[PDB]
Amino acid sequence: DPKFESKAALLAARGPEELLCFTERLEDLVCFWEEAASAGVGPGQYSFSYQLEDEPWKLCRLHQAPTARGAVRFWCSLPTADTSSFVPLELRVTAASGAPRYHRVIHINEVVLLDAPVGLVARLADESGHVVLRWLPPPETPMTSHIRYEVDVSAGQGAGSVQRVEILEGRTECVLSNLRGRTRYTFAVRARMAEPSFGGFWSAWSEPVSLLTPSDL
Amino acid sequence: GSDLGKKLLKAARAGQDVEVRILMANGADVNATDIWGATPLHLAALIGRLEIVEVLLKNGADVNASDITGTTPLHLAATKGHLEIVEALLKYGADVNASDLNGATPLHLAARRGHLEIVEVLLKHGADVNAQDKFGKTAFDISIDIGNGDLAEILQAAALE
Repeated sequence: DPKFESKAALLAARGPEELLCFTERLEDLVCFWEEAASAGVGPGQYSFSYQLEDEPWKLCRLHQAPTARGAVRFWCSLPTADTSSFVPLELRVTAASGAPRYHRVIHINEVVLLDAPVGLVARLADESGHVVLRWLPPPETPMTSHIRYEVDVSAGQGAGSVQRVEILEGRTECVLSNLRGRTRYTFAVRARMAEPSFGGFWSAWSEPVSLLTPSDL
Repeated sequence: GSDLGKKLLKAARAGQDVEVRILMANGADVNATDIWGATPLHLAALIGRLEIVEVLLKNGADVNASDITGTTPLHLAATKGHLEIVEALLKYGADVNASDLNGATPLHLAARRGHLEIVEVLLKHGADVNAQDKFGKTAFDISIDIGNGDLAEILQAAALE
């Protein structure tokens, strides 16, 4: 997954040293860490242990992957059966020798990094002099009622970012009142899970859509 | 283990302040341990809840307890950067020179994440600046590996004293 690489790199920039976990569609969890691993150590040199609220302590399979240059990224992908939310999830990275490496307690619902919304369309309003934006939530993602959005209004090449509008939870359309006529606008939207029930960061920007406004009456 | 002791570990990990109090009010072992040997004081310091850490210490929580990996509550708080919890454990007699199975002291873990304010507080309570871990890394060797010249100048001034 090439997008999964960019999601891991974004979280790595926020905090490279610590263990990083995130969920995409609330039925999964991926915990990873990038270290300056030598040529000798492999995925069998560590132990990824986890425990849910009442489930017993279990081991997660570890995968080794090369990142950037001279660095190795170890990551665990939890089974979908153990991806429950709103409950404490304890994590322990321990070398097979028994030495402690990491120790975290997270809630899956608090580390959501969604995908970019899809199906963005742009039309004129039923009333005169407005542009209506409509889009779809990230595909195959539950609880769309708690997804927040933000649309970006761009202009011609060389400049842009004319306006930034935040859309409330659940609502997937937007009306624009103050737009100049006979000009090419370019729109884009991104999604994130809403607080306090959820937490995370903004997703990637959707594929843009352009529009040319009519003459102002 | 105990049914009250096992509940206290989960209540402390979940950050439920009122549950932690009412459990040991019913007679829960404040020094209960999971399969990793962690006490509620470990989990309360891990999640970063000063109000739960202080109440455990008042009810008689072992401040020098170390899990099967050798990490104490002072280790975890120094890692996550909970200065108020680092200060609370020390007031109750926390061992500042405790080492884990990596030979790392709280001075090592704090310097590895650049927690400048915690490194100074640990040094004021008698932290061994010359302590080396299993890799032969002192608290100064770590500062050179990460490259915090701000932190690197602080420890050299402490080793000269």
